[PDB]
Amino acid sequence: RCSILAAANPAYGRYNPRRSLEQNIQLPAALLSRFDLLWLIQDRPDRDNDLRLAQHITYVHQHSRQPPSQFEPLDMKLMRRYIAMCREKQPMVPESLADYITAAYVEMRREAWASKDATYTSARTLLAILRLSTALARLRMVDVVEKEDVNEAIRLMEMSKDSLL
Amino acid sequence: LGQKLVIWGTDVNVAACKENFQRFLQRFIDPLPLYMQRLGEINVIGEPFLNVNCEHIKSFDKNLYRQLISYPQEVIPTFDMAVNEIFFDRYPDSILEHQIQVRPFNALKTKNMRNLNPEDIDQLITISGMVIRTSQLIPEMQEAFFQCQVCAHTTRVEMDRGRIAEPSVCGRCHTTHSMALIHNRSLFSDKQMIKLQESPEDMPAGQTPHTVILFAHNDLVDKVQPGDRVNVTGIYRAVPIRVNPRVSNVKSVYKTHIDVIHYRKTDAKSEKRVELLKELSRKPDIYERLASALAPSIYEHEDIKKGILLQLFGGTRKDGKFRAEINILLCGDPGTSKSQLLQYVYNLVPRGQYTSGKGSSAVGLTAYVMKDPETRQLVLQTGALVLSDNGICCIDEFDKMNESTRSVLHEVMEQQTLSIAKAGIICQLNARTSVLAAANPIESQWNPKKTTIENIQLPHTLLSRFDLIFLLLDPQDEAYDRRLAHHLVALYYQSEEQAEEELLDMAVLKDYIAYAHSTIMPRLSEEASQALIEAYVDMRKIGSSRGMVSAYPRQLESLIRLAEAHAKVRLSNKVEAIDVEEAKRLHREALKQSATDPRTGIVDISILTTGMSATSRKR
DNA sequence: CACACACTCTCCAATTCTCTAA
DNA sequence: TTAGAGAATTGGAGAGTGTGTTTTTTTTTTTTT
Ligand SMILES: [Zn+2]
Repeated sequence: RCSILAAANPAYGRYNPRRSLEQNIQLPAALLSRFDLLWLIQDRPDRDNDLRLAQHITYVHQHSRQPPSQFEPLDMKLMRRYIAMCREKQPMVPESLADYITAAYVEMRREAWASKDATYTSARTLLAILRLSTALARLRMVDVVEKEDVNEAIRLMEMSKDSLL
Repeated sequence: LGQKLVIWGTDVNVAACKENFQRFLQRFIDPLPLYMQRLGEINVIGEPFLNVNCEHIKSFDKNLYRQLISYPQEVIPTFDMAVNEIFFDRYPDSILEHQIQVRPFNALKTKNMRNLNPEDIDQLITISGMVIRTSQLIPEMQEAFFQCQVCAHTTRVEMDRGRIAEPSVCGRCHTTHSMALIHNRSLFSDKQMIKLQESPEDMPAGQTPHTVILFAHNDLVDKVQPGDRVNVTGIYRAVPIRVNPRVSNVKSVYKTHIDVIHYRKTDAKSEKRVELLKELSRKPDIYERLASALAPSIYEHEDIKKGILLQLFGGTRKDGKFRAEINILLCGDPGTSKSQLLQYVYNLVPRGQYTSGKGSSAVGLTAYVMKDPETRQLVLQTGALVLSDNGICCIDEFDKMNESTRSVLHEVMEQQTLSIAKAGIICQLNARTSVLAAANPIESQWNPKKTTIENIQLPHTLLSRFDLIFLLLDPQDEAYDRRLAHHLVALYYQSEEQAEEELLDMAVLKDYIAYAHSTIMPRLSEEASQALIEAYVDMRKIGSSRGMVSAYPRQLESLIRLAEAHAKVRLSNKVEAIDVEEAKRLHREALKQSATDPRTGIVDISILTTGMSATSRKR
């Protein structure tokens, strides 16, 4: 009863946006449609970012420790306790937000129609949006889903598709 | 003398326990004189057992419940004596094949497989689990029959805890070692081993499941099949195992099993129905009502649901060799509602099957021969098409099957039989099955430019056997998509008062279909005959003019099937022009969907051949 | 190898036959 | 007429002898790929 975090590579060579996703990865839509977010983790040469990455890795090598990033992330145990505290909640979506969820879903659908040759979407898209918004509600530790949760779920899906395109 | 008895090392008086259980039977009344009703039910039905609830025993008398749980091996025979004494004090001349068995049970599990301990040995327990295997019927000897091989004098010996007191000498004569066990004059009772896994819902996180052995006897043997989920009440036994079969040394670590006292299945889910169905059949637009009742959980495709309804009802089987079965094919992208339709109607129909055309399927479409692993003997596993010999066979991923399976399905659809040429075995199995198929495009999503056959890439010969073919394409239309989205959010906000209503609708749909199949046998009227005849000629007209061909005689057979099925739906028992018109309408709608070339419209030879007329002139 | 089963032979004494007295 | 003491036969306890045991990989071949 587990969530799958998959990482694929293209069948041959580098990724190529000229081709379709199933042509790039050589894995059928029966697999690809089960997922909720499809992300393209791109990598281009970029001089200053490469310099910083190399400085980071060289510090890791010569000191056996992460460099000072001048940010204080939460410790791993605190993150674990937080996620347990935030997933203990079981929010519910209010019925007044059904119309807004409908509007967001249909406009995303119709943008796919109008601008990207009706690329594949279905009712599981709406179900995935609702699951993402409820996960956001759990994360915010509020037992009612809201406009901001729906907006951020829609935004997350749209930016994942933007990474693909 | 019974009053002197106490259970060994227990200080409980058997006679007092018997009296307490007798007054329990006589005076317990409130599950909302209870068990005398069960005794009367035994008296009229003729089944020698009584089910009793341990919670009722507990609420009536806590001490009696404690005695039952702690010392079942003595207390349960005491309860048998009590119930038989009451039953034959009443009903004085009723005859039973056996004395009644009391079968105490707890409504829910008292323990789980992981927490069973040596403290629980020879104690009554209840556990939940899933059945993994069930052995063949084992005969257990109950009384040994001996005969003297010198003088044919016979004697009978009773079984002492699993061993025989063999007579060393004969009584009539006096020869030594002359008494021989006559196996088939001895007396036997049924026994069976069952291997039971802890439930998936009961396993701890990420652990491999635990398993126990149950032993059932007499009438509880043949009540449980593999895959069932049961709450089994029984006595937790511990027995020794000998180190090797020819030596009586035993391992210090004992084997354990459960002597089954009671089974309760926990995954199972007439005139009062006929009276409803008779008037509901003559209610107006009952056809539409049933078709809309099919698969409420998906947004509506009217002609697909109508075709599946007529497939469920089927034509009339008569004799010559013409199939009453109706074959339906669904096409569309992955992510459409076709698989939901398949799984729904598989859950609905009797004698149904659901499997994948892919070679990785759980149960195959074709028949095969295999070594039964728990026995090593050969078994002929007839495939799903043969198992669904009077039902619907749902085939998901129908495009992905290999050419041998395509040949098997061609054979089954044409001839309604499956040939067996296995090593040694030669036979003609029966496969009068209605195939409901769900295909996919070979590409990722449906190509609008290419035809149905060109997209799914199945042979035209096999495509020509299907009576109806439909498509689940969704328009790029707000008028459809907005209301679909409203239906989806409403489906999220589904509640139990709608679930019960839809379950009732599905249940009366099941009863309707079963009652139709039970007796209703349509025949053709003269007007219906004329309508079908002129329908075939009319379908031939549009193509025969201009020199092409637009129909062929097997489509008349399909129309006959659909008309008979529609008469079956409306309970007419006489096929009429109403049924024939509906058959023509639905068949032409299926053709409008499936046989439409994007350029020249509906082309009939796209089913008779690969490609179409335009392609044949393009090359 | 060595520790349980499986089988035969021998001796010991307990029962029945024979002859006598109560 | 019963039964009890001495002699012979049969039952069986037990001493002695002999028998049986404690999934895996590479390669081929036909059919199907
Ligand atoms: Zn004899």
